[PDB]
Amino acid sequence: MKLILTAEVEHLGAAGDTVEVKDGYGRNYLLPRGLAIVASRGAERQAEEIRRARESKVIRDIEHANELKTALEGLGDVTLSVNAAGDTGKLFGSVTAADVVNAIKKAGGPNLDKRTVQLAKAHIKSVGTHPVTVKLHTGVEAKVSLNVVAQ
Amino acid sequence: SAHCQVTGRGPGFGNSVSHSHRRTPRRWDPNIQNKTYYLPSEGRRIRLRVSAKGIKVIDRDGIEAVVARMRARGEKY
RNA sequence: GUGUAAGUGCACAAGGGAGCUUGACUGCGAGACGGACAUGUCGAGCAGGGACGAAAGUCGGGACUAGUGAUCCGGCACCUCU
RNA sequence: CUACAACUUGGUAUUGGUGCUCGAUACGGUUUGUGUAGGAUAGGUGGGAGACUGUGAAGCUCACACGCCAGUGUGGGUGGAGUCGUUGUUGAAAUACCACUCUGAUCGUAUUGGGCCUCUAACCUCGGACCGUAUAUCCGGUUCAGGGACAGUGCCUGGUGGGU
RNA sequence: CCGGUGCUGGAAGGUUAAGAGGACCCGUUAACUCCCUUUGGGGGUGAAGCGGAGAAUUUAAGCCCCAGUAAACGGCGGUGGUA
RNA sequence: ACAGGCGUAGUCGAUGGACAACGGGUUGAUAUUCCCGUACCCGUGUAUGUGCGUCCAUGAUGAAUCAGCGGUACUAACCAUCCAAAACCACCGUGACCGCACCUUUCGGGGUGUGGCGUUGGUGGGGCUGCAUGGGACCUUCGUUGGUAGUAGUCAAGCGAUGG
RNA sequence: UUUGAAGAAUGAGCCUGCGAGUCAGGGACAUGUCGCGAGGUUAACCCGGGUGGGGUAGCCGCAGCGAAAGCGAGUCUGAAUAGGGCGUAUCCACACAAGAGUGUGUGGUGUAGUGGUGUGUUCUGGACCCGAAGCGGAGUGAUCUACCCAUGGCCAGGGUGAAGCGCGGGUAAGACCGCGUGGAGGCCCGAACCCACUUAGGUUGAAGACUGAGGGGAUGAGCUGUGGGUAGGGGUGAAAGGCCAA
RNA sequence: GAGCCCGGUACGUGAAAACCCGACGUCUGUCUUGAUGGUGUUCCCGAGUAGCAGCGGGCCCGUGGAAUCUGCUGUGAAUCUG
RNA sequence: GUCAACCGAGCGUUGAUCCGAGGAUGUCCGAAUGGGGAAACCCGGCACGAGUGAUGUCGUGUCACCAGGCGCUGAAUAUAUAGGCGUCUGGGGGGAACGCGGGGAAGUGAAACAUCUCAGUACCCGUAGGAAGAGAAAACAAAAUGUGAUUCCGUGAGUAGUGGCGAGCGAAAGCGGAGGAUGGCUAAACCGUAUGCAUGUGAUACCGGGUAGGGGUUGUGUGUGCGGGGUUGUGGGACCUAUCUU
Repeated sequence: MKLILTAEVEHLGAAGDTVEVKDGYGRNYLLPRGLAIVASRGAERQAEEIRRARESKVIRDIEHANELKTALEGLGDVTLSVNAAGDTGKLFGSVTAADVVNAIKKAGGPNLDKRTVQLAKAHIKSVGTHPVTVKLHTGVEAKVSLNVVAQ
Repeated sequence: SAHCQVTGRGPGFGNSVSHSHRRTPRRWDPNIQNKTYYLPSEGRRIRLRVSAKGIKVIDRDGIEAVVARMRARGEKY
């Protein structure tokens, strides 16, 4: 399995490397963790490796970082870009978690995980202003104040 | 069997042998297994009945692709 | 006595002995026997190329009859067939 | 007699990581070429007129060892300019520098493999707990704990086989 | 009574499938060197490649082999002479 | 392979469990079934009245605090223990090692007891730094009570499980 | 049908009716007949109210020998015209050679097959007709009988008198002994009931496996009822190769 | 035993409604913003597939020298000098 | 109506009886479908309506199962999912043969028999249709300057061949014919697109050059769904780039 590493591993090398390894290793251990990527294309593999490396470096957190993000979760109003019909007051399409987290990227700063976003508690597809909360800690969770771009 | 799911590599029915024949089949099964996988899209673990061949197909083709191809066939996965 | 059972024959020797020696060949074969059929048996004579012999002539295994097994399927050498 | 079920053996896909040990393959410096003339195991071989030394050498005792035990090269260290130039003998010349590199024994580097001690992430759990579930010794899902690349299944293969 | 057959155990050996290997050869031919009448036909070497049947070697169980086992199937003899 | 095989929820299934009627008379034929008489078990209406509690509120409970007495006790830090960081003195068969007289083929190699730094090495005790332990408290504080705050709320006609 | 049957070898009660060499197919071979004649004939199909017209793709003949290349009234083998094999419709007339059996070269006479149909035999198909035991596939069946499950019921009557318990003797205490109670038992005699040992009868039966008189068990490894389950190379079997709808 | 009795035939007639054929006009698209040819090189021409090996089926073909077509496993390529 | 008469009572020129096409009603079982069930018979729910002094009763409807679409929720558990609730459309079974894909015997013949044959037949399964399936060359052929989708019929051919070279099986090419549509539609390179998982030259790039505001038609990636372009064999096509430019 020709794949491009993302992190450092025993007897393979370091991040960014290119290795031909055993198929099952790459099948079961690395590739389903987001720790590697198939080598199918030059620029496709290059871009994926670069972006995945940046995101893996930037995704980390600790318990105390959660205790601090529990305070920093009361950010300013992070707005969301929308294409919908304002005719009746219903939205065409549901809006991603990437969109919310990239809005936080370009307004507040923290580039969080789409996973922990309680978007279900947002209940998008009703035109208004949805609240939000996120599994920051085991026990501690803080809240964000939000608004929507009228369509 | 429960039948394959990604390709449709069903059985077959052989027959005779060497050392004088005797006429007599022996199904040539396919090699299905019970490997599981993970759908990052919908956040879920799926178990399938897939041959090693089909695993090959997956790892050089994706899983989303495969479930869409199976949705076509409307297998009750 | 005849290599080996028995018979028919062998002294005119097919018995015994000595010298050369490879016909213990190739290509054929008139006419005949015996014959359910397939098998089986002899066969003069012609040609090349030889043996022996001075020559005539004899030699296509053994004095004769037994000593072995069809067809199919494969194997080896040679062919100016495909 | 021939064959089949069932059982069983091994190879292979599922099916991987590190460590050790035992093989041969190739990139690599290496041990090592007893024919008399005679320092004489004369590495055969193509340029070929100095020979590497001094970015520290003879003869050397000793760390070493083979051994065709006459002999062979190797290193702490003195030594501080020593054997040597066709040394001359020859099919053939140095064993001077340089080198395509073979009959060799050793050993680094990619490997190709196996066996053994293990980790877990595939896989298995009629082990537990919770949920779907109000009822469910079913089934599924999450999780804990455990086993573990073994087992199970598929394909090829050898064997026993009146069980049929 | 452990020889015969079977069961259990243990491999120092011998035979031992598949698979991994792929030496050496045989087909084909890019390219040459002679033969000949001439309007190139017939001979030899014949690179790599593609193919053919392929050995050497490494190969487990089993079998042969070594012991145990009969409230396991099973088996248990004769002649002669002397008071 | 497909046909189909099993099977949980559940649903059917008495040969059993629970559940309210006995005697006499009658026709040409039925009879605990109709008739005569006396009884019983479900439900359902109308009305009668004895006690009824919701509204009134009649009695009877808790929340839980600001906090006071003494005490788990990040704990600033305290009462007793050893071992070994660097380690202190005494001594003992010392890798190379500096080296009394002699065995020893007549000698280049095979050594010994005392002798000296080193102390790859060995035993003993004492100023000893790191160590955690049980005991008593201080911060946090958890245990015992005065106001309170059984005040606003709360239980009290009934039927009451498809649950125990 | 038998060497041989009036045959005491088989078959037939009698009548009436029914009941066994057939058809397909350009099939094969042989032979009659008809058309054509070195030629013969079409198939599918198209057109046709009909049985008729067309349709040249094909087949059979017209030259064979040889494994084959290949050659050709010759060819194959072989070194060979040197013999032979096969073939050259057959006869006829003249020659030359031998009478080892006749051959060889000329001349003329000139070659007859094919398509319909009929008959006989024949090939493939059930192939003159009737007749098995038994093989395979898919299903039906445990209401009889074999066994198991779930739930109820039945076993008159009379005897024997285990364990235990009590009293008494005995004991140092026991063990032990006697009297009583208790009333167990794959216990006993005997009806119902379940079986079926002997024997007689029946034996074109009352009966497609019974009756009469006797007999075994008869509180248990019981008999039975209602409902249910196991199904064919499979079930079930206190096991006989027994039972699974006479 | 019927041409001339009857029923009916040869022949010609007949459908308010439903059904089927086409026929139309609706309705629907669809090319119209276009084409013929030129010219030198990069890119594409249907991937777990075709191919090869191991067991097998069926093809005139019974594993045979055995193509083409294929089923299960295992391995596994290129895009037109393919 | 009739076997099938008898009796009684009636209707009909105002057009009956009779025939044809469409409608209505259409008890109960049956795929059977509210639940259940020994088939045609037992019990119910919900909305409405009729009815009783109230209950009982009665009538009209509707309630199964799965597959898909849409809608609400997203349990363990965070994303979120399986699942749950509502609505909408389908399927469900029967059939005489005919078809396609799959499975798949045996008696028979071989004078035995296993390979073979009987036969890939019978039978079984899954799905159809009025017909099915196949079908446009990764084909045949042999140097002929050929053919040109497929299928079904005739012949080739009982041949070449295959085969315990035994029984027996057995083509195709080619040729003549029926019918003709020598038929069409897509993917990919390449653009324009909505996007969706990612990131940030955070800039000399997103476009027709150029005169240029911005300061990103997101800057660059990558698959997804839509739209263009493209459908070939003597190769074509998309980029490119001239020419006439209906």
